[PDB]
Amino acid sequence: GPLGSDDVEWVVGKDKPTYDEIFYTLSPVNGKITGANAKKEMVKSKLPNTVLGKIWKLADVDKDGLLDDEEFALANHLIKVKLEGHELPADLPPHLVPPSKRRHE
Amino acid sequence: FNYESTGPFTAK
Ligand SMILES: [Ca+2]
Repeated sequence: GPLGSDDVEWVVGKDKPTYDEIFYTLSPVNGKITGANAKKEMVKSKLPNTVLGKIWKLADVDKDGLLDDEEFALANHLIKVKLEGHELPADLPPHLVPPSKRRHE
Repeated sequence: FNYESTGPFTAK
């Protein structure tokens, strides 16, 4: 088997339970929620429409219009991190890309 | 009718 597997830790998974409880309260269907309820969270966090698009762009790598529990966790993280007073680089590093959506060349 | 472009935010 592979022992020396280069698998970078997804820093979003550290506070995922929290975004999970927020994900399940927006009515998840088969592991995804509608962008309407995500939109709702986003606008509750008082982020400008420009920043809203920023977050979506960074959260949904494949752009399937729906947010998986993984994707919403990432989005939610960016959101609350903005509320923390942090800013976003607006670029997606490999340790932010979901394991099942990432490539490394 | 609700319709988006590249997300529910980036609608024109
Ligand atoms: Ca997605």
